Amino acid sequence: ACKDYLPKSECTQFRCRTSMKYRLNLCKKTCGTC
Repeated sequence: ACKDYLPKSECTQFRCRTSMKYRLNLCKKTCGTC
C-alpha cells in the first residue's frame, strides 16, 4: 500500500515528524506515515 521513493537513509521517521514533503512527496512508509 505505502511504498518508499528512497532508502531508510533518506526517509527518516523524523522527516514525517516535521517535514511533510518526505512523507507524501517522497516515501510513504519509510518516512513513517504509510
